[PDB]
Amino acid sequence: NRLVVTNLDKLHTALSELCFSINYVPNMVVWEHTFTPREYLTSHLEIRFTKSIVGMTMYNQATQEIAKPSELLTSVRAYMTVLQSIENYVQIDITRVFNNVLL
Amino acid sequence: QPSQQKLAEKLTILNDRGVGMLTRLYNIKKACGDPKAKPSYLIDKNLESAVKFIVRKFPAVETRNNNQQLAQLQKEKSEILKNLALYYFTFVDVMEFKDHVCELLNTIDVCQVFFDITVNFDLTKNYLDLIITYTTLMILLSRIEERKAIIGLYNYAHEMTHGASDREYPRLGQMIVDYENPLKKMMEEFVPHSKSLSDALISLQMVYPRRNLSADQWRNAQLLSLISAPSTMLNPAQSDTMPCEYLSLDAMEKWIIFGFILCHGILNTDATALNLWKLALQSSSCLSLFRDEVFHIHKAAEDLFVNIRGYNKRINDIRECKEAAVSHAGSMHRERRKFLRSALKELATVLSDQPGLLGPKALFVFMALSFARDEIIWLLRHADNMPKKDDFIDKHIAELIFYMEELRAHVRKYGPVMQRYYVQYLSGFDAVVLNELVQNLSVCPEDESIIMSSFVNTMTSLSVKQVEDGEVFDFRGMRLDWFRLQAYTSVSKASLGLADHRELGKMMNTIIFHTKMVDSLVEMLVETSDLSIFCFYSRAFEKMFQQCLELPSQSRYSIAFPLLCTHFMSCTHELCPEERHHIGDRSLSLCNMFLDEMAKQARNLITD
Amino acid sequence: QAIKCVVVGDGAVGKTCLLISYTTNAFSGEYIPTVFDNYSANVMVDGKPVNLGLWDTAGQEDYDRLRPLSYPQTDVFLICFSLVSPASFENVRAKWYPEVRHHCPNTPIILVGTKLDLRDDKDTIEKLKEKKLTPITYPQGLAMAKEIGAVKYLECSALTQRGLKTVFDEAIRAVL
Amino acid sequence: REIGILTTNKNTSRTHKIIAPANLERPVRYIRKPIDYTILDDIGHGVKV
Amino acid sequence: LQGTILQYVKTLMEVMPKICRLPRHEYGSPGILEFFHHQLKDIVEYAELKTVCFQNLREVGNAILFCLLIEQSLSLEEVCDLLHAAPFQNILPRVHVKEGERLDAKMKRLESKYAPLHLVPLIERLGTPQQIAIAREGDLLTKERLCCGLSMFEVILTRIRSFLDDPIWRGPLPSNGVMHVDECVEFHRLWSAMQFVYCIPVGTHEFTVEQCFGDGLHWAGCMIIVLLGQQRRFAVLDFCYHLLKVQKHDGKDEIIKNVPLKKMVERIRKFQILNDEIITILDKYLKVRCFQPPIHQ
Ligand SMILES: Nc1nc2c(ncn2[C@@H]2O[C@H](COP(=O)(O)OP(=O)(O)NP(=O)(O)O)[C@@H](O)[C@H]2O)c(=O)[nH]1
Ligand SMILES: [Mg+2]
Repeated sequence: NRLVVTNLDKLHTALSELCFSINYVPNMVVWEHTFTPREYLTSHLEIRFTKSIVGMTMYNQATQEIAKPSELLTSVRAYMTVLQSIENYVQIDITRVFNNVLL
Repeated sequence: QPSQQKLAEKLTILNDRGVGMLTRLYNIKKACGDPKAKPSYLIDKNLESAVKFIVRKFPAVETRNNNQQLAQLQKEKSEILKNLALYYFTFVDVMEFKDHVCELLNTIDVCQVFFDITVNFDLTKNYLDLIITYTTLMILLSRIEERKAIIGLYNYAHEMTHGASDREYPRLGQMIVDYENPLKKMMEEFVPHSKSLSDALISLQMVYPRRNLSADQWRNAQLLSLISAPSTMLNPAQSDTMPCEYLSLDAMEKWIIFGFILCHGILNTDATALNLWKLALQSSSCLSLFRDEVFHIHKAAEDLFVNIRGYNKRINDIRECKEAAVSHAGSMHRERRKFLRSALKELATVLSDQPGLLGPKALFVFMALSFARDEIIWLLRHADNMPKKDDFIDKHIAELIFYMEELRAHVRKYGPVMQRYYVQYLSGFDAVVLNELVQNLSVCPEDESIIMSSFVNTMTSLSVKQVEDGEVFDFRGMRLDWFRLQAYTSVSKASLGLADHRELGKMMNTIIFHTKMVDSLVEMLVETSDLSIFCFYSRAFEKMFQQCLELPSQSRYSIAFPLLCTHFMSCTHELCPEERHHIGDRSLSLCNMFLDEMAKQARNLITD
Repeated sequence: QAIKCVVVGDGAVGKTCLLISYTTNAFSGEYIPTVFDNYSANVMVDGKPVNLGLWDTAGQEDYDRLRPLSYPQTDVFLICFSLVSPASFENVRAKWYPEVRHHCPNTPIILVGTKLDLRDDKDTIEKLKEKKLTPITYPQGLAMAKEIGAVKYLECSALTQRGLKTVFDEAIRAVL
Repeated sequence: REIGILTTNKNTSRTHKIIAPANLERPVRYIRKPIDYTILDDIGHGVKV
Repeated sequence: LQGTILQYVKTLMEVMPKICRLPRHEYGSPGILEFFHHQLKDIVEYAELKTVCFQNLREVGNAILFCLLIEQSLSLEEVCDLLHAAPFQNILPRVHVKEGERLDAKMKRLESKYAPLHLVPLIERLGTPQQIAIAREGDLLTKERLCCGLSMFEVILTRIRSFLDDPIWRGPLPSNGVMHVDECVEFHRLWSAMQFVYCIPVGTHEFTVEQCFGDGLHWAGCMIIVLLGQQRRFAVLDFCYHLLKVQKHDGKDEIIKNVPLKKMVERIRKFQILNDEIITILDKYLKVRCFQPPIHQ
């Protein structure tokens, strides 16, 4: 039934609503300054994606422990799949984001 | 010399001057409110003795005997003159403005002008607006608690350096010592002006009571619904009192309360004014003098009227009105906002589906914008002030603002269709109707005739071919000429009385509105949905944004807040150029912060 | 300026047909029963512009509970009965008139006969005779209207639109 | 070529987060002037006195 | 669409009310449900709607979803492949630059370091002409791909719109000269009727639409509405949305024809959210008339 709400759908609904607001205006002018909101999201996504990748390696120098490459690759693929789903909402290009972060 | 009075030019110029003076006084009060931007000469302890001596006797000036209580101020007179010239001259300009208004009001009284909002909307609106601007300016001046120190200190330094006091100082000092409770003196000063002001206020009985209906009446009459009757949506919405449809209800309350306070003599005699006065009191508990400045109405009115001999009934009436307002005003406005949210949503969606309907139904868009703006302003000023207790917090204002922006965008994008629709209207219908009306007049002078003939000829020349070519029109001449015609015909001993030709005035008002829409779309949008007040209520502005982000449902309408920051530059006046950079910088910061927060929330959901 | 009118009566008495004939100037021969509907027309009567809001109730027994919603905050009451149906005529005496009296006791009532065009039809007088029924005549309505104490009594025919305008114009006059 | 038959271009472009004008809005100094009633005469059917 | 679905909509449109007017708020949420059940009682009693028409809509809706998902996966694999070809194409990242050195010098040094990896000039300086031509063609094919400013979902939507050509989808021209308000001669009207019937709470012994068809049915309906330019009208004119608005305004609960009123409105709200999300996605992937004024007699 649809009356039961999980965490995934709740986050999905909130994200879709926020993305629609961001994409409502392509550009705006304030005191002769042009603002592009989607660039704010794009930059934040790049930083967060890079931070998460460096974080899920789970490297502790004290115990000499690191994540296995296969698990990291699976997590990266899941992250990329989610980001592509975001592209279904907003007009931003994601392939470039992958190129910069991964390179 | 009734024709040479030039009331139209005087009214429109003084109104702008009063707004500029109000901005200057507000800046002065704000600067001197905090002990960081006020003049360094008032915070120094060594100079405290001189300030106290001058405060003890502000208008009286004595310099030839220092008495050992002022030697400190002797050595820094030159810097005083160089640094306090701005404030002294600003007050001087206020005195000049005060003198000019008094002369104009006296000229109106002797001329025995005819005032009626429905007949001559422009003249009555300008007259009332000017009076409120004058009253607000004096009230704001009576608040700055240092006006005496600046004037006394500056002149004393001027006397020491030059040996003679300022020429215009004594008049300013006399008024300052006369205006300690400005409303008390204004009531006595406005007695000769009671007749004209009272008539104008009573003329609002045909507009104000029907514009203050609860949401239930709006739902009963299906206000602002294009879909309710489908067979007549193509028909153009119109009314005889077209200008009054989108008038600011807050302005009406300010006009009513201030006008009857000054014209309290007529309250006992007339009952229509008393009932209108009662309704205004019930509608609101605090009123907005300029930007954040606010005036409570029940305590001030009670204090003024307690001294009166037999006004006990008025004192009581204020009490019940206060009780009713504090008990029901919040609920009434909450219901109004609830209805408006759906109405704007329906109107915006329909217009988007059929953009061509904007022309015929442009009045509905402006009416909706005005109502939404009034509710936002009312909530914003009451929420911060009036702690009674929750009930003055709304979590759905984002939708109202977003749909206001959507309507503004639609008008901007679909301007040409509105221009084409109304240029055809003026050339085909209004021109013929006006011509047959003028030709059916008993007699007219040359001054009045040269204006009517010019209006008909300008309307006939207009063609649709000039719209698609990008031509830009200029109908300011017609509006000013009509305003002059109203003044000429509204006075007594006039050949062509406007009172006997009321239908003519209504027809011209509708035509003026058509010209305003055709040529002044931007001016209409700003004056209908002005929301620059948010720049001076940042705390509430940020809190509402935070609440909107927290609630997922309203997150769709979080882009309204950055859009509102674009309006922050509409409150600037050419007279006060210093304020422009600070307000302009504040707009850039808030916009960046909102976008950053929205991105932060988005990436947080991405991680989860 | 705005007058609220609600029309009540037995089923198949031509109520919605009368309102449709007044607003769109068209006739429909089909029978589609109505739980509730709203029809609006703008009219110039007695030199005062009046905007008329018209409310349509149901004549079916099952919708009785959903009918009282229309009654509150009203100005005039319209009762319509078919001239070729004695059953509807007697219902005014024992059902439709007593009901408007309970909910709104001080509101005027205008009684309107319907299907005048079918009244003179021998073809219609004949089948009703096989049922042992006879059509209503003009004086009978006068007595009933005087008895129910209505402001006025009239007759109408949507097909011929002979008395359609008078019913609404007279209804505006009763409220004034 | 086969997948290309059903393919269309993307209207995607890059712009900086904040863009400023070539010339900024410099402040304008304030000059005190008296009230003048002979400024609206040149527009419309004005009267010269 | 041109076959079984077209026949079903044609039959269904004939059992829909000719004129439907959204009740006024005075009637209240309980009374407004009774009006809709009587007005649309033919659709509710219809049995094949939940067996055939829903099935067919699910087929098309699932197909569109498959087209969307496969395109996303193709781009994801394509970008991953291109990432591995950067060293051989002189595609270098943004190296860190600190105080003391400029970007140009660091980039030039980094490019020189990876010069041997670059393939084309190495073959050009020495190598058979056939090798040069093959390497050039291979490099051109690898660098140019379908994630560098190319998509195909738009083309699919356009083709689907072309398939819809029967006048029944749009209906006859409006009498008012602007838009249909009360008439029910448009598809969005029927979709609203469909929304009403499957938003009714089902019994314990029967399954729900989500349990059977999922989101495919909703995707198909929204796509059809969007391609016909009726999304705004659907939002404005909707029996379920109107009932939800009135219920919120008054807040009353009562069993009407064994159909609880509360649980119905939350279901309406949930489907309203899903429809809005689908419409927004379709509109994003998809990226006048002037009236004349009155003339004096
Ligand atoms: N010949 C003729 N038929 C009429 C006339 N008025 C109504 N009818 C027919 O009588 C039938 C009933 O009319 P209708 O308006 O539907 O009745 P109602 O009382 O408004 N219906 P409801 O029971 O839902 O309230 C219809 O078939 C209609 O065509 C009339 O003046 N002449
Ligand atoms: Mg009916």
